[PDB]
Amino acid sequence: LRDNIQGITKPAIRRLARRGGVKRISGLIYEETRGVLKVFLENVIRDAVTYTEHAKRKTVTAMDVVYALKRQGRTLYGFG
Amino acid sequence: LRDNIQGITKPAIRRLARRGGVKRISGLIYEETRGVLKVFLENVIRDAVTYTEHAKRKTVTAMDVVYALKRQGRTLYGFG
Amino acid sequence: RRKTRKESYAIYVYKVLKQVHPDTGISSKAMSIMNSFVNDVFERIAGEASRLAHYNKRSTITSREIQTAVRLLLPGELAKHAVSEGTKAVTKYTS
Amino acid sequence: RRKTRKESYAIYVYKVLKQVHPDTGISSKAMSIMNSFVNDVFERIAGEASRLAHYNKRSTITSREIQTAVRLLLPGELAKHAVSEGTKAVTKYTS
Amino acid sequence: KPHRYRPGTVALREIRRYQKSTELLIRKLPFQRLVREIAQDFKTDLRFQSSAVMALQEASEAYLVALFEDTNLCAIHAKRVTIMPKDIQLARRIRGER
Amino acid sequence: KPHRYRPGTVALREIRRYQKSTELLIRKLPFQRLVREIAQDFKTDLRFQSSAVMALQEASEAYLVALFEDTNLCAIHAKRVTIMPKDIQLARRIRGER
Amino acid sequence: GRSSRAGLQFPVGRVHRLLRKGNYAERVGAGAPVYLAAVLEYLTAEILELAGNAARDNKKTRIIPRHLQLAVRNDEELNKLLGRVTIAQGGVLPNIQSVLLPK
Amino acid sequence: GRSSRAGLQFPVGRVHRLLRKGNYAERVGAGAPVYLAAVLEYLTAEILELAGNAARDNKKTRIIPRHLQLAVRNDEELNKLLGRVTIAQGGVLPNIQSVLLPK
DNA sequence: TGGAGAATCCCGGTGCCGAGGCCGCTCAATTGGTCGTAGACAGCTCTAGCACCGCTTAAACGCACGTACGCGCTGTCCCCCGCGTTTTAACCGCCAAGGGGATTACTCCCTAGTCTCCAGGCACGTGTCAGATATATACATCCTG
DNA sequence: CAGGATGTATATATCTGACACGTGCCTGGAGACTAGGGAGTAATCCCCTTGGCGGTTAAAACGCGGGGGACAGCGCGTACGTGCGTTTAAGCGGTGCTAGAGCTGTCTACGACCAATTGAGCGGCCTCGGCACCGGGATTCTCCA
Repeated sequence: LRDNIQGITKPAIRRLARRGGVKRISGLIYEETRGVLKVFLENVIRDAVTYTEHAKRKTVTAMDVVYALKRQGRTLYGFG
Repeated sequence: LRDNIQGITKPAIRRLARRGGVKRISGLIYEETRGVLKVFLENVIRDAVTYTEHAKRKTVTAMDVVYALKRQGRTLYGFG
Repeated sequence: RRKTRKESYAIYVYKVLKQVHPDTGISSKAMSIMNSFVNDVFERIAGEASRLAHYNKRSTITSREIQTAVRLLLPGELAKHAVSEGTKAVTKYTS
Repeated sequence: RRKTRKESYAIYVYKVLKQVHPDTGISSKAMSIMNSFVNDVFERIAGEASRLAHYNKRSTITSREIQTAVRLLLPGELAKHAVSEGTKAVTKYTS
Repeated sequence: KPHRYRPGTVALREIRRYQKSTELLIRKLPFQRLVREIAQDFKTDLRFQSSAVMALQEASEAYLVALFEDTNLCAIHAKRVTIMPKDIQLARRIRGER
Repeated sequence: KPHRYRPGTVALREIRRYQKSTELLIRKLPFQRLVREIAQDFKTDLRFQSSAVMALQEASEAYLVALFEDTNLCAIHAKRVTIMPKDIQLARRIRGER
Repeated sequence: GRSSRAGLQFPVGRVHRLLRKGNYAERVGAGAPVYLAAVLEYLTAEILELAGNAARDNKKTRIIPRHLQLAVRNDEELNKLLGRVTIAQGGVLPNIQSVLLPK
Repeated sequence: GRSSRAGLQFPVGRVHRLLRKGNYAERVGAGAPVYLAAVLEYLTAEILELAGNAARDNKKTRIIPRHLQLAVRNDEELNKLLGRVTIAQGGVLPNIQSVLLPK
């Protein structure tokens, strides 16, 4: 795959800002938000793939993601 | 003892702000800073006293303070 | 055949729910969230009692370590009512 | 008489310092900070390796768990050079 | 004259809509493609469970919503109602992520 | 007219002086009295080591300095150079303490 | 059983097994799984009571994750316990700042 | 000894004893303390070399806590490792914002 | 201030799939002894913490003066919002392989446990030199003319 | 731009206490041996992930008018910085007293462990009703004359 960071669209970032309570949104917010989300997902997916390849699996399970989040102080309830 | 929070004087708060890189300080900063320091010290001394009276001691050692800071994510190196 | 004997906390959380709100039920996603919550605060109280046993050169987790871990981890009047509940349960268990 | 037999890390940190900087010494407060640093990094890597062994339902901490804990905990190229140093030491040790 | 809402009413309307909903606000397939593109730089030919990408999407949207909730406070602190990239950078460096 | 420095130069001089030093910037006995007064509310007739109060003072001054850095960033964000209680309250709400 | 000897709904024996097999200490006392099961039952009863109240306020007889999120983010003690926790499909609290409202 | 069989300066046997008596798992492999002592010795050597360079730039021959603090905060990876860590008698990094400097 | 219009809320009606209860079974919890070490408790010693006191002096406090910065106001313009129209790709339902997760069986090697010994590391002394401080001197910078 | 004043970096003496090293000793680490069970590996099954396809349709993209908000300039006053003189506790050293921390020894209750048993809890399945959705009216909020 190549360049699916533009798959995080402008109305999706606007919906996340509306849930965040934001009334007015500058036009440069979208590339900043895409970079922030890419950095967060790189850190979590890196830890989840480390947890996965320790278990000698090829499948990233939901428990690997929950543990990868748990070791960033971002505990996630609902997936075991 | 009563009302020792005024022992954290205005020049001491100004020195801590100078170390923090602050050039100009409002006059209402000192009561807000004294309240913030009292809240921090209450949470740390409460945890250190809990660690102390678990050990059936009467003296709060530096190790109890180091553990009480370590369990809040403000790990302190230098005292064991 | 059958897969595997996944232990969880779902039936105890359901008994607790049925004794607090006798006509309110729960969803499967909410039951998974409550199971994750019980495992989370179990691992917090146990990992604080383990540290309290390690700091005092002890090798036993007792109800005094669990009580100190509850007073360290729970905020405010949670650590007052949970300590009272646990002390009451240990007292009536030893009888 | 003597009081008690404290297992610090000070002589090993001093050997490491004498091998990276043969003319530089170290103060007692800085030696206490380096001892606290080594204990902290030790109990973080050991806690993460314990947690990895508990996740995969294993009973043994091996060098594979310690290597995965180092890759999880250390940032960037710290985790690239520390895995190389540990693998080199384990390869030397089993010879 | 055709009816036309003033700028800010519909924004508040969708604040009240999306702060009442529980759904996922990003489309599922673009986020899944983004996850697999990011994971291609760590190990080739990876598979994901259906709940792993859902867990990543729940965590990512909670992260971004809780960062916009702080960005909005940084915008209101500067006596604005628009959020700006300097507000995001301020929130991220006050939280301790830069 | 005698010599007189302009407002802001000696402030920068103190910034360079105290960002170069390592001393404790609170006095020892008022801080120790404050610690014993706070500890009176949790247990009566307590007792402190000499090193425990120094570890509390080190941690407290590091906490307040690392809060004043964030407060300075919040003040600079609003295009000011004075820090205000609204900057402290914003910095603590973004860090996640209230 | 030990769950009914202590007057509890949570499994004292299973908590005892998880403590003995969780690598927590070299030995585990007798009253420690009883205390920990009682604390877990109290902490479950609080979040379930607040979630059932928040479910009844939305005229529903079943707890969804939204009611759990509302229960924990309104309650101050549970919000300090669960500050760094994301509840999946929980949403956020309805909260608009005062400067964003019409004048 | 095992410290010299592996080529290390850190005690493989003491790390083995702390892993056995530290309540981490039910068994401890033989290459785990070798690996952990090597990682600890590397991570000690890195912070000590940066602290010795910071001491030499201050024209001192002894490391004080100021040089350790400068070493750990002037480096991106050690600051990411030690972000939530206070070093006692360490001070801060010299940093003035550009808005506070005069025209 | 009030009427038009758009939006949201409520109120009944239908379908559906997920919660809730039952059933069979198996494996983990319980019970009963037996043992052996952890820890509770008594006792004793010695460290270190608390309290007081005198003296020096550095920091805190209070006040005066002035400046420069916070804040409010005004103007401008441009950028973001609301909305309509066209397009695109998400989504849902369906289908088909097949990769790999998950479980079982079995063998064997690696680690716990025990015992014996000895040397590595720790506490305690001890000398000496790196830094702290005092003091004079030289360069850098700030400020007002 | 120029010079005076102020502060800070720099070089030299000198003095002290802390650090680097030496010494005895003891206890914890290493070596050797044995037993057993965890895990590595092979083999099989079947779940569930990936890929593809086609119709729906809702969301996304794009363009456009306009208004309101961001930002920059300007002015005013007040509050905070700087500095000076007076005051007040902090800091340091010196001493004394005793509470309690820390260590040792003894004993016993308590938890680990092992074997037998059974019922509590878990997977599967089955049913029905809470809720998601749909259509229609009712209230509520906003906006422009």
